[PDB]
Amino acid sequence: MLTDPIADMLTRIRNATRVYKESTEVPASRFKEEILKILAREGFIKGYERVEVDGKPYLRIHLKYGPRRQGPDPRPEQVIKHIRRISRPGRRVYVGVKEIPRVRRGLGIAILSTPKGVLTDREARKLGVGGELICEVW
Amino acid sequence: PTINQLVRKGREKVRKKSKVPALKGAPFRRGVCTVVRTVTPKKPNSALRKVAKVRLTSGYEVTAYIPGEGHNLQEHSVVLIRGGRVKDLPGVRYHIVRGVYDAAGVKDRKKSRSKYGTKKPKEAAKTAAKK
RNA sequence: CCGCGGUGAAUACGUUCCCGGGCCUUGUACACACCGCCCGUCACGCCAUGGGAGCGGGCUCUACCCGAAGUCGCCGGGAGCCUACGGGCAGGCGCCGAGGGUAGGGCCCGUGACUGGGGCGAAGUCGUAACAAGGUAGCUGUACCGGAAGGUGCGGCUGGAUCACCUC
RNA sequence: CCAUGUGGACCCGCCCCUUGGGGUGUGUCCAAAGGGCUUUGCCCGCUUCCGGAUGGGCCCGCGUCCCAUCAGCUAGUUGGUGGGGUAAUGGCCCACCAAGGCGACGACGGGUAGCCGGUCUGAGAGGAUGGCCGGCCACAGGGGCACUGAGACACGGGCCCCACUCCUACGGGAGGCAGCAGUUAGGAAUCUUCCGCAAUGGGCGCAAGCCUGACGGAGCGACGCCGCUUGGAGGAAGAAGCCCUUCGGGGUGUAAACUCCUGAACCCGGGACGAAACCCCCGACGAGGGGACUGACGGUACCGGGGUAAUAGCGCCGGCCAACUCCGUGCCAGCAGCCGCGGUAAUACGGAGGGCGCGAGCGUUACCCGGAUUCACUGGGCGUAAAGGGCGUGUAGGCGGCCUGGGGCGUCCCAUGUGAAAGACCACGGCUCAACCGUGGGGGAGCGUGGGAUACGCUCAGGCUAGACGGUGGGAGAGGGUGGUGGAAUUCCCGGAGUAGCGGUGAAAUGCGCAGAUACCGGGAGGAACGCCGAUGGCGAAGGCAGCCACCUGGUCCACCCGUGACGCUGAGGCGCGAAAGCGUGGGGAGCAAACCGGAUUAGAUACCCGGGUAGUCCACGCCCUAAACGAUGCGCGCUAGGUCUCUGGGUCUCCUGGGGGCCGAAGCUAAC
Ligand SMILES: [Mg+2]
Ligand SMILES: [Mg+2]
Ligand SMILES: [Mg+2]
Ligand SMILES: [Mg+2]
Ligand SMILES: [Mg+2]
Ligand SMILES: [Mg+2]
Ligand SMILES: [Mg+2]
Ligand SMILES: [Mg+2]
Ligand SMILES: [Mg+2]
Ligand SMILES: [Mg+2]
Ligand SMILES: [Mg+2]
Ligand SMILES: [Mg+2]
Ligand SMILES: [Mg+2]
Ligand SMILES: [Mg+2]
Ligand SMILES: [Mg+2]
Ligand SMILES: [Mg+2]
Ligand SMILES: [Mg+2]
Ligand SMILES: [Mg+2]
Ligand SMILES: [Mg+2]
Ligand SMILES: [Mg+2]
Ligand SMILES: [Mg+2]
Ligand SMILES: [Mg+2]
Ligand SMILES: [Mg+2]
Ligand SMILES: [Mg+2]
Ligand SMILES: [Mg+2]
Ligand SMILES: [Mg+2]
Ligand SMILES: [Mg+2]
Ligand SMILES: [Mg+2]
Ligand SMILES: [Mg+2]
Repeated sequence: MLTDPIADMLTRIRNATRVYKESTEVPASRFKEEILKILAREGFIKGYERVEVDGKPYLRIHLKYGPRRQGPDPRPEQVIKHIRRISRPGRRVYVGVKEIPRVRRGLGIAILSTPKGVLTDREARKLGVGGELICEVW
Repeated sequence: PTINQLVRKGREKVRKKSKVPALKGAPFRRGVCTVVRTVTPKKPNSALRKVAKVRLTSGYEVTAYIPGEGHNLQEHSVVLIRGGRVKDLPGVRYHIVRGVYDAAGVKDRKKSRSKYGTKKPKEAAKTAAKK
């Protein structure tokens, strides 16, 4: 039994990418599905599409990387070099609007969860709201 | 530790331990010398080093090193203790200031002075600049 | 001593042991490096501390009696003052009350005969426990005997070496 | 005291409100003083009542250190009714009734501490602190108490007790500086027994004005901060001196000398802002206008003239930390923040020269923050470095899968009230600058009220099955407990047979043997463990668990998808389990074996070796609870290459899928291993 539904996903994407898999599956759910909507509009992952496996819903996240490199260790740079969880369970981290994070000096987002859908540091600030700081990706 | 641990039974702040048992803070002490012996050094170094017990105003009978090339302290002299430990003398952790009370500054010294209480010289003994 | 030459042997299975050395490997708590280290002991000194018969001082709870000031409550009467007699004042008694005394229990401040071991500090003492299979593998909980070191018992551990016991 | 009553107070009936708010009815109760002048006028005052103003009481949410080696506190204590008391609620006080109230979301106790605006530090988060100024509290010799009053339970008021010094014909009285100033004690340490009432302010008065160490100021202290000076230009390939110099010269150094220019101190003359009204006059006693007195600081600041070159020190110069030679000294004398430096070449001791730093100051000591991501929220850890609780069960608590809908507590947003002043930031301005001060401006977390959102968390309802649990059927196992049987071996006893030695050791000896041992055969008693299988294996939460058999019992894995429907993971405290040893009662006691008895080795052996031997090892019940109780690595869950060997279930079965044990290894990790 999972303890933190999201964190699970984030990680499942994290390791997934470290071994360069083409895409990984993760338990479906509105939220996660809305959380991946961002990683997708933002370029960290080609995309996700509702899929079934054994009979239970899952989400196929098609990871995105870069080009192969020159010299030793030719593996492709990472698109999601880092993807942490901020607001863990039993640690709820909600930030005001003036408390929203800047994240990797604009090189990365920070998915918030404001009472106005799931937005990113940008949007959320643009709309003028704050809320549970779900994660930080770069 | 879990943050819900840090919550119940938080973090213990770091208490300090004064390496200078000179009551009520106080920067200097007034004590009455008692025995002015000559303790030896320690592991690496060697010689004879002037030192002297001091019945402190606060009530403590603490040892004190006697700086300088030579001094005039005896068995009843009143003295001022500063503070600072010597590393070749276990037990003492305080210094004796000079040119203060029965404690007189060493003669002829010429650089230290402020340290080693010792009114500089007169140099040819004229105004602030002649010689 | 340096050198010359004349005559001219014996023996060597074999590397285990003795002295010196080369390579490889393992252990190491050693690295002016085993003509090493470290632990413990007895002796001289210094700093602090635990216990601690007994005493002194202040503070608190408890039981019972003693209880100032003062406010509240009762009286305030042919014997006190005032009274248009409605009543007021003095005074009296009482509950409460500072504090005090009696016996007992705990708290800390302080003095202290008697006692324990501690840490450190020059040069010394005796043993050799540990460190390399450290010459009885080591450690460990426990029990016992020993001034102490440590010795042996019982079970565990490897944080044990050595092609007995076979991960590097 | 009576009268009076716009009115107001109370009871009581009623209305509008809604806990003693407002309005009303008949009844009852309650006022008061005068003084003064330019006296038919007005000033002051006075009484009652409603309102404003200000100030304050009370109450509540929230926030406020350390120690659980402080864990239980509480009897007026928790509530209730009646009553007392107060301006008002109330255990605030008393009487009765009930028995409760507070506590691990730390009560009770000990220790420490006035709290805040702010200050210091810090990148921030945070830490440390709360002296000056401002707001709040509390105290005034210790303790208690009330009187008077709007207000006090009254610092320079009062009463009693205590201590204390003081007067006393001893019968009894008097005081309190934690007010300014001073004294003494303490101490490393903290000032003038000043001037002024001119100003701002407070008190009383129609006013004149009185009072006021509040305050405005001056003095002392480099205690801190800020500005100022000791001079400015010139002045030789370069004085003297002192230093160094494999001795030619380098250095102090343009530094001085010397020249010229300026001219703090000091002298002369002038000297003020801070001061305008209260009073008096006109006016109307308004508004307004006119008049006049009014300084502590001061003869000070400041301006004008003249005017002399006219205080410097202190720390360091091995590395951190910027600054190097020589002479002395010789593990001495001495340095030292850490590391250390000195035992006859010291850049680390002392002096000299030189140099760096800072400059009326510089060093030092103490303490706070920093560095210290060394208590880590931001920002750490636990295989071997300090760190996983011996294991489990489970309480409080923390945490919680999937879908939809209500709430919308959290959470976010907008408005608004609050967030005084000083300080802080910013702009502007004043004192010749600054320090310091004035004006304006900005922001603020939090908290209150109103409105809004609803993703995520909380709550509620409805629904699902991907967690979990159950069911069906199957498997392995030294899992445990109870009872019972089995063989080997050992020692002891009996019989037979049989001798002279056996045993033991590096060698030996003690020890056992002719009451005939050992060695061999047969039979008997007893205790303990249980070969080979057996393993590089298994099972158990750990400890731990192996002859076989039966029985009672735990857990667990798989196949089926059948049932419930999130029912879950963790787990402070509690409770239970927990090798060996040890302890208690009782039994048993073959072998072994602490202590102990001898033997031998040794320089000596209370030791390694040897021969005996007690507790003990054994079982029963009770106790102990520790451990290298080790994988030295908490539990659960999800995710991330493989290969190889192995145990156990399913399988289209030497291939794939589940559970468990080892090996080697991707990525990754690690200080390395
Ligand atoms: Mg002192
Ligand atoms: Mg001098
Ligand atoms: Mg001079
Ligand atoms: Mg040894
Ligand atoms: Mg083996
Ligand atoms: Mg009525
Ligand atoms: Mg009411
Ligand atoms: Mg910091
Ligand atoms: Mg007074
Ligand atoms: Mg006035
Ligand atoms: Mg007046
Ligand atoms: Mg200041
Ligand atoms: Mg001139
Ligand atoms: Mg810190
Ligand atoms: Mg650490
Ligand atoms: Mg949920
Ligand atoms: Mg809400
Ligand atoms: Mg303010
Ligand atoms: Mg439900
Ligand atoms: Mg079974
Ligand atoms: Mg559990
Ligand atoms: Mg036992
Ligand atoms: Mg027993
Ligand atoms: Mg026997
Ligand atoms: Mg460790
Ligand atoms: Mg099958
Ligand atoms: Mg496996
Ligand atoms: Mg490996
Ligand atoms: Mg690798």
